[PDB]
Amino acid sequence: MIKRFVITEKALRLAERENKITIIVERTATKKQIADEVQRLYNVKVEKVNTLITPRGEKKAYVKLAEGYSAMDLLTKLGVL
Amino acid sequence: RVRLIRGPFNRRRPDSGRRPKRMGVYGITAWKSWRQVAEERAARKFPGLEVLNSYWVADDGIYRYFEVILIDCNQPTIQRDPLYSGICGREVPRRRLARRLRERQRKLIEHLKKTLLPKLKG
Amino acid sequence: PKGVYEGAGKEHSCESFGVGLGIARIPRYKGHLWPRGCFAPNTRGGRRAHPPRPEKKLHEEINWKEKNLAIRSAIAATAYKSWVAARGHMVEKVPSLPLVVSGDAEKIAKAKEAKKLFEVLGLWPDVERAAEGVKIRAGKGKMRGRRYKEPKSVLVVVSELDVPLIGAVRNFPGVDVVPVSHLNMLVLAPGGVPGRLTLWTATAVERLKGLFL
Amino acid sequence: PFTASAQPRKQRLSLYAAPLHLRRKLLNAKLSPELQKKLGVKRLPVRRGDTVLIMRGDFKGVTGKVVKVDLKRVRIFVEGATRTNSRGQTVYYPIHPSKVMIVDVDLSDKARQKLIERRKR
Amino acid sequence: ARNKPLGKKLRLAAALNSNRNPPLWVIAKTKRRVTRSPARRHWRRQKLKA
Amino acid sequence: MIPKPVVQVPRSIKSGGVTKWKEGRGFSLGELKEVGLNAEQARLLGLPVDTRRDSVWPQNVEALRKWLIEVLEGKATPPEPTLPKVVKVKRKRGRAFRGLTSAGRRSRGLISTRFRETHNYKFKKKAKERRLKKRHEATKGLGNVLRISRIINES
RNA sequence: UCGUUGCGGGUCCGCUUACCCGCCGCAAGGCGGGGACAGCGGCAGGCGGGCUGUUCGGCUGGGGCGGCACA
RNA sequence: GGCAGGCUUAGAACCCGGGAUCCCCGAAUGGGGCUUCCUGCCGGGGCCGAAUAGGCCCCGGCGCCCCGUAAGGGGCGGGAACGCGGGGAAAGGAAACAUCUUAGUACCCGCAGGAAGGGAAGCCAACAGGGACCCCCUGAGUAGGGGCGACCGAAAGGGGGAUAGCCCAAACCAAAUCCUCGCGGGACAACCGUGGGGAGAUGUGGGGCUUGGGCCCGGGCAACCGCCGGCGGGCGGUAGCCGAAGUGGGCUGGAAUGCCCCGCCGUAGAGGGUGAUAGCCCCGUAGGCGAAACCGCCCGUGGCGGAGUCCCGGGGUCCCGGAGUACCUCGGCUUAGUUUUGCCGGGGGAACGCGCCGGCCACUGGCCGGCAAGGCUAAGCACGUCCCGAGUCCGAUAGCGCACUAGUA
Ligand SMILES: [Mg+2]
Ligand SMILES: [Mg+2]
Ligand SMILES: [Mg+2]
Ligand SMILES: [Mg+2]
Ligand SMILES: [Mg+2]
Ligand SMILES: [Mg+2]
Ligand SMILES: [Mg+2]
Ligand SMILES: [Mg+2]
Ligand SMILES: [Mg+2]
Ligand SMILES: [Mg+2]
Ligand SMILES: [Mg+2]
Ligand SMILES: [Mg+2]
Ligand SMILES: [Mg+2]
Ligand SMILES: [Mg+2]
Ligand SMILES: [Mg+2]
Ligand SMILES: [Mg+2]
Ligand SMILES: [Mg+2]
Ligand SMILES: [Mg+2]
Ligand SMILES: [Mg+2]
Ligand SMILES: [Mg+2]
Ligand SMILES: [Mg+2]
Ligand SMILES: [Mg+2]
Ligand SMILES: [Mg+2]
Ligand SMILES: [Mg+2]
Ligand SMILES: [Mg+2]
Ligand SMILES: [Mg+2]
Ligand SMILES: [Mg+2]
Repeated sequence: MIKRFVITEKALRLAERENKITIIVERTATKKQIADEVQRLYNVKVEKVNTLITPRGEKKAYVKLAEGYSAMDLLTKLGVL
Repeated sequence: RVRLIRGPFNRRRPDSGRRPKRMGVYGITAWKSWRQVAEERAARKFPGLEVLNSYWVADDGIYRYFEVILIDCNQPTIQRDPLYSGICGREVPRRRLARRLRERQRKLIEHLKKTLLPKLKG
Repeated sequence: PKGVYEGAGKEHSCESFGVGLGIARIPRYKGHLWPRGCFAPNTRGGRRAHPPRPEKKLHEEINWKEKNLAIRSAIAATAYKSWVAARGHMVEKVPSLPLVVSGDAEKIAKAKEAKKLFEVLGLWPDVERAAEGVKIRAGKGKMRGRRYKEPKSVLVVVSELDVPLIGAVRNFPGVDVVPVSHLNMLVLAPGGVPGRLTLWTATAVERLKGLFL
Repeated sequence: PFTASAQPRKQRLSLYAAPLHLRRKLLNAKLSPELQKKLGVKRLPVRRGDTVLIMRGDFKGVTGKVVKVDLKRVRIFVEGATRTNSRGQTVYYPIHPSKVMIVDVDLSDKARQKLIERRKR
Repeated sequence: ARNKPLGKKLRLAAALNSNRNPPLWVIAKTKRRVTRSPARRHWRRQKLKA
Repeated sequence: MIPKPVVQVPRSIKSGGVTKWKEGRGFSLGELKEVGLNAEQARLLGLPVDTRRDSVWPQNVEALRKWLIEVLEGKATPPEPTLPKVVKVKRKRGRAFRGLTSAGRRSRGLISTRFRETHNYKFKKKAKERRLKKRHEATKGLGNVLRISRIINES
């Protein structure tokens, strides 16, 4: 369901400051599906999911993780950093 | 059973320019009959069935009544009927007819060699 | 039969806008391309005024007796040295016209053997003339499949179809081979001019006595 | 499979739009007489690793190893038929396969022997 | 518009994605033959009928 | 060679007594009875059989006897039988809508008159002639042009 | 005017089931009124610029009015 | 025709055959749809959650009208043109214009097939005979219709393409019948045995189809009529394979296929390419060979069912033989159809084979020809999205609007 990660300046600042990961997912994915997918694939706990649809027609999700897991650490682990 | 209204068909008075021969209303009828109209209406009501025939039953002051016979060509009881096969389709492999006709012709020549050649030659 | 598209130049949405606009009253485009001329033969993209029609009669019919009389005349023209030379054949080396060979020549089934027969009978110079006179014709025929214009050299007449001599000689440049019953003006007078260098077989000459008469 | 029509437009259309498995047939080149006596075949498709002799052009008489074959252009790069660009780099002249003669055969491919036996039959 | 339906937004996104001239490497690949794109447009000049 | 039946062209009053012969549809039942076959046997042998015809022609009888003698003596191969070798019946869709039921046939006039004389046939025939520019439809007013020209040139 | 149009009694009176009108009812059917009239279809006559198609000639001291020099 | 990085000799690319995947809308079919997106109920599953609550998400089912006892099945939309039924103009012409024509056309509504429609004598003829039908040539611009003006306009007959004939109902018998499913057998079939269910006396089935039949009697098989498409073989199509003879000497030339000289093949000198014009350099051509798979056609063989239904002979004078039909009248459209074409609507309305229908106004008599008002039918004929071939066709303002990231901007 996850297409890719957003590694822009805003996404990196959000990861370092708010424990949020930014992902590009399927346009039909809901917040429930995104949270379950993040938890299953990466074995972290998701605090909340904010979602938007970009002007280029893609769904971007800001996934805020629970307070025991590091978004920056997870990004380094997957090596997309 | 189909009930419909009798009389000539609902000819429309033209609302645009016409020569005088083309402006009449009364007495102008359709080239279809009410029997064919009833057949088409019953066919519309029973989609996929085929109309076989129809017959007049009665008239009143306003209505005419017909009975339309329709057949389901997908029914096995209808497919093999000798009359209904003309509507529902029928195929015979050419090998069957050709083989049987050839065998009949061969036997007929063999019989006629005995039973007709002396009478023909004499 | 040749023609154009029946609706060519005529399927645009156009109309004449009358006078008063300061412009000529030919039909013009209706839409965004408005002042552009349309549909007239003098307009770019307009219809061709008098194009070729596929119903046009291209065949010139001829009476059967007239056609057979012309065929007899052309056959008589082959027997003269003057007519063949005037047509443009090399007949200096030919022993005699009308040129007739024995009926055994019809059994030759190889191009090399047939070429030897032509060489010994004096027709090989005319075949050489055809082979060296093949040329690339000028004009647009090259794009349509008429790149090569080849001369005519020798017409071979055999008695019947399917003789091996036909397949033996049919690959020579400018050489036509037909059975005697298939004689026609296209092989007897190429270019519409009489007198063709013809090699008759003896059996074909016998068979000719009951044809085209 | 290449048109049998006698029209030049259909002939050229077939040649230009022939797929790759048909364009392989345009790489056929005459073998040398010694190779003909050795293999029993008169033509073979030119393959990288073959040695060919250039029979026409500026590089006529030059023998070299075929370094590259392009099926799309139907061209071959032959070692020795080269030149230098303005920057000094060496570039190959694209040679049509019909202008070379095969003098060495690269027979390390098992399929090539099957093609050879088919043509010798 | 401030308030959009998703279908109209997606069609606008498709137009935004397609609106771009051909890449320079494509120009070099085609030897300056492919220079323009039919999907190139300006927002003020050519209007989508979305 | 399978013989072909010979019948008389009908002698019309216009002809004035000139009679000729033509190829008939098939051999008559009387002609076949003269040689000892019925319609089924003849059709099995491949002869064309016309059960409708009443005439009996001696030339037909002699040709039948000769060919049947060759067939029975094995010096001739009869053709395939003159009976239906295929049965292809298509499923009919929308017969009422296309006017193929009895009411549609009556309205199209096939119950009373011939198909060639029905009005829809006339419409289609004249439409095809005008489209192709056939025999008389290649020129409009051909009869009137002929009439005026005949008057002018035969005055 | 033909048909729808039926049932009785002596061209006339009556009846209701036809048919029509309204009420209740999902429907089934019930209530009331009219009634073989009306309405409806065909045919026929009258009124009919409501609507459709057309015609409103020629000569001419320019056209028009006039005249007929239009036979 | 770029820059990289890869795939591939463990056999890629490419071509042909067979499969997998196949978003949303679309007949679109759970319901909506002012945004190709949104949303409901039921069943199962997952997730958040303390929870079995509650909530959210995924998957499947849920259109209308019908047939069928049910299971289950059918129609819907599309396709360049062609086909069938229906509704149906005007412009223009007639040197004005209305009847007329244009034209049953343009166009519209509905319905099919690879063709459609038509087709098997209540025929045509004229006392001599043809013999279902369609399409082609002719009859012929003839008969005829018509402000008898413009103009419209057959048919029989003849010559060809092609060839094909049958069934339903009834007479007579009266459930001997058909469909479905379970089990056993049976080429994976038909069918056979058996049991349950459905249809069926308001009639399944047998029989019958102008060389009329039913009914009664006698004789004979060359009986007749149907169902299945298994097994084998052949051929063709949807990729391909083989296929002759110079790259010889010199000249010009950047480069030869050109020029001079010399050889060769030819069943192959159709045509194209290659650094200029090539029979022999290459692809090809004449000619030949070829498919694991899919598809089509022909042949042989094979399995099964029926109430003798088949053929010949005699008897009969009893039975059956198609209705708002034939026909008459009024109005209308149409037709060459004219006191006489076909049909639709209103009104009236037969007979029965000892009868009925037709033979250019009606009736009478004679003579002749037939049996309407039920159904089917190959072949031979239309068309062009598409595939192949050809060309005294055009050659970038031409030719299709489009030789090109054209039905595009
Ligand atoms: Mg939001
Ligand atoms: Mg008018
Ligand atoms: Mg043009
Ligand atoms: Mg001319
Ligand atoms: Mg020039
Ligand atoms: Mg603006
Ligand atoms: Mg005409
Ligand atoms: Mg009244
Ligand atoms: Mg009234
Ligand atoms: Mg007025
Ligand atoms: Mg006047
Ligand atoms: Mg005046
Ligand atoms: Mg005056
Ligand atoms: Mg929906
Ligand atoms: Mg359809
Ligand atoms: Mg016109
Ligand atoms: Mg006029
Ligand atoms: Mg006018
Ligand atoms: Mg057909
Ligand atoms: Mg049909
Ligand atoms: Mg007409
Ligand atoms: Mg029965
Ligand atoms: Mg080869
Ligand atoms: Mg070669
Ligand atoms: Mg009858
Ligand atoms: Mg130019
Ligand atoms: Mg152009």
